[PDB]
Parts: sequence; structure tokens; C-alpha cells
Amino acid sequence: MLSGLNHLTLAVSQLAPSVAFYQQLLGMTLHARWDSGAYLSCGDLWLCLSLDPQRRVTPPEESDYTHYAFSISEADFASFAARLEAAGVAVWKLNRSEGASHYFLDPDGHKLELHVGSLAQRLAACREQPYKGMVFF
Amino acid sequence: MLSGLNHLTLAVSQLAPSVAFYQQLLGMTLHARWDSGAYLSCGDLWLCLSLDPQRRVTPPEESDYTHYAFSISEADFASFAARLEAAGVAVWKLNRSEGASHYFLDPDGHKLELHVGSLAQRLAACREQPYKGMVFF
Ligand SMILES: CCOc1cccc(C(=N)N)c1
Ligand SMILES: CCOc1cccc(C(=N)N)c1
Ligand SMILES: [Mn+2]
Ligand SMILES: [Mn+2]
Repeated sequence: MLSGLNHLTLAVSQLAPSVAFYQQLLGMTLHARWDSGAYLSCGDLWLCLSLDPQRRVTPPEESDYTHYAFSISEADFASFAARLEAAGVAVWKLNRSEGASHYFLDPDGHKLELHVGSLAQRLAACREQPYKGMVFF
Repeated sequence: MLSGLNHLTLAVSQLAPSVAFYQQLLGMTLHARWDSGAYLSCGDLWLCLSLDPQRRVTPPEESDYTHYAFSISEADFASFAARLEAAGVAVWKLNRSEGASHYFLDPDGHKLELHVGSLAQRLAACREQPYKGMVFF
């Protein structure tokens, strides 16, 4: 039986800027680094950056909607979004759903999000206003 | 600051087979399904499957090393891996470069992994068998 997400691994084209982004800009904890990667944590999340020459710096119009959302409190959301904006980090989508969300790109174009709110909160909102064709289990 | 993965969203090309894969084959909990997506959980993980006409079924030699690992116990690992194999689930990697792991593909070629062990355990293993150039902080 699967018990949760063990780790998220992002392929990166250049290790140093990716470490700068996740550790210094986003505030994650750097636990180890080697010639071809790094291990960081963000709360319970184990993140691995893996240096991969196959990684392309990918514009958001050329990737699908697969994306990785990090939790932040409502109280901290606006100042963190402002930090990313000051750093010139690009936005790939505007928020139109429930709960605050800031949609931003990593240095290789990985699609990231800051989100406030749990699955339970989303399900509660959906029960009141179900999406088209929505069924609950 | 950031604390945890809030959710993982995977773009999918065909919603029904993807829901079946995550719910029926992998055993995740399905909470809701609608015309264009589904919400599942795997322990604390909030997984969203999002129907995306841009998603392509991608052979593993065409995608980078970005991948998503799920936790499984030492007692369950081998039989779950063997069940995926017997069910014909495609693979993408054989060499155990990061401990006890099984590397498999979802219906769209998302790179998945079963892994036994925490970040702390991987760091301890790496102290004995470090990756080239490894430094610990
Ligand atoms: C018929 C297969 O079972 C479902 C369950 C939930 C939603 C949907 C749907 N197409 N909106 C279909
Ligand atoms: C989505 C398919 O779900 C399952 C679940 C369990 C077994 C099998 C199988 N045919 N070996 C398939
Ligand atoms: Mn999202
Ligand atoms: Mn892995």
C-alpha cells in the first residue's frame, strides 16, 4: 500500500541556479549536494534536483499543465509572491479558483504554484458548487 | 515560509484510464471525478489528475529525469513491484542508484517510482556510499 509522496525529483539543466532558486529564493533547506544533484527539504517534502543534460529550458506554452504546488499560509502569501516578483520570477497563469494561488516558473520552466488551502477545503467548496460532471466518492 | 507540497497535478490525455491507474492499480483514494479532472489522495498527498489536450503520451527516452516517488514499506515493496510487472506496467529504469526503488510509467509516460526509505535514511546510506563529490550540510 502506498503511504504518501516519498520524493519529488526535478531535472535541472544547471545545478547552481537551481540550488540558488530553491534554497535561497524559496527558502528550502539544503541537506546535501554532489556533482550531479542536490537534496533539499521543504516541510515534509523531500526534493531532489538532478542535473540532466536532457532538461530543456521550456517555455510555459510548450509544456502541459503538470505542476507542483507548495503550501504557504494565507498570512505569508502576499509577501512571498512579492519576493518572487522582485526577483523577476515569471508567472504562467492567473488564479481563478478557490484559495490563493501564485503560479510561477523555475529556472528550467518547471511549473510551480504557491497555494493556500487543503484538499478538504477544495472538496467543501466543490460540494457547494460542483464542477461540470462532478461526482463525489 | 513554504512548508510541504500542497498538491501534485499531473496532466493526463485520457481521464478514465488515468483514474483507473491511480485508483485501481496503485490503490490511491478517489475523492471526486468530473468531466475534466479528478482528485485523489495517497496518504497526505493531494493528487490532481487534469485532463489536458496538450498532454502527450511520452516515451521515457524522450523525457528528462523529472519523476514522482511514492512511499511503500519494506514488507510491501517487492510484491507491489511484482504485481505492477505482471500487470504489464512499463518501466523506465533498472539500476538502483538511490536505494530500494522500482521505476515505472503511468499511461501518459509520467515517470513514477516506488521507494522504501526516508530522506534521513538516504543521507545515512550516502555517507557510506556517497554520490561523486557529495557534501553534507
Ligand atoms: C461513467 C464513469 O464514471 C464517472 C464517474 C464520475 C464522473 C464521470 C464523468 N464523466 N463526469 C464519470
Ligand atoms: C487499472 C488496472 O487495475 C488493475 C488492478 C489490479 C490488477 C490488474 C491486473 N490486470 N493485473 C489491473
Ligand atoms: Mn494547482
Ligand atoms: Mn527517485
